[PDB]
Amino acid sequence: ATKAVCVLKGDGPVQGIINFEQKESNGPVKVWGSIKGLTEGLHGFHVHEFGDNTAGCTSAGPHFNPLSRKHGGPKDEERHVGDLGNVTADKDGVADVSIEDSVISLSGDHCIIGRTLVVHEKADDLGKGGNEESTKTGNAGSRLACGVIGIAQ
Amino acid sequence: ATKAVCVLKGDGPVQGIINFEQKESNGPVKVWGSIKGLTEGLHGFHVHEFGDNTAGCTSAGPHFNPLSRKHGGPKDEERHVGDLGNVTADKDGVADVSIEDSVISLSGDHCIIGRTLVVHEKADDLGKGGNEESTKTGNAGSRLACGVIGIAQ
Ligand SMILES: [Cu+2]
Ligand SMILES: [Cu+2]
Ligand SMILES: [Zn+2]
Ligand SMILES: [Zn+2]
Repeated sequence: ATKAVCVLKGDGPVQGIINFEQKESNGPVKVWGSIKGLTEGLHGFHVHEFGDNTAGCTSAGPHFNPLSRKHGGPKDEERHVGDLGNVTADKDGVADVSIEDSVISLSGDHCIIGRTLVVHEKADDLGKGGNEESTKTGNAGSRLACGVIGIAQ
Repeated sequence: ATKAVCVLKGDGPVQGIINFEQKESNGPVKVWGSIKGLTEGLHGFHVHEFGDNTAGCTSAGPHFNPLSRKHGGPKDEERHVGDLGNVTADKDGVADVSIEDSVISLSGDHCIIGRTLVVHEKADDLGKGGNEESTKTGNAGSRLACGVIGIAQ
């Protein structure tokens, strides 16, 4: 148990304290929080498996996969158990996050604690992008800020 | 087949890498690292509970302590959970390290991923040096750098 945390940052001039609150056994991770500095538009907003912030945002791994799926948006069943959404930066990029996914957990299985959350640079192609580079990531270019999903209070 | 990593970043010159290997359900745990630019001879090497690092090292609270024991000795009977003691920063303060301790297991009940490991500024005195203080936090002084234990490579 309890309320995860994650504060994103990297060579990107962007950043963000992002929160995670999840009650009843398994089931709906409530994620809300904010992230500044960035360039308006959509941004991919994933989970990367390895919580190695070892050497940047390279180490995080590809998207969290338990039995290897291709990509998806949150709304599908074709999706990795790591890829949450796309997130919008409006002007002067307060990309105010709100989300309520049912796949990613906080205690058992789809264990994201000590995993990484990456907010990306290009706009998420969400599957629907008819190339293999989307099924791989969803085409969202850099890893601009990242951090380990640790444990707040 | 658990693994873990921790990039011990602080905002003094102090920049570290440190990991936890440990198997076969109740195989002890290991730490091997490279602590850096740390003041000679003896430093605090703890693991504080909430892997909240919002405000860097200080939101990580008390040592990982499920039990409500007093301060830990590297090996006391009555040791925090989170204090693993001291480390030796060979002259120029590189601290090549190694621990094998019973207590800092990461799976079947009691796992510490999603927590912080903070390396303390001064010479950590075991607690038993009776003072409800030295017993708080082993008379260690600042937290000069931290990192979150997550699943690694
Ligand atoms: Cu991604
Ligand atoms: Cu401490
Ligand atoms: Zn994906
Ligand atoms: Zn302690």
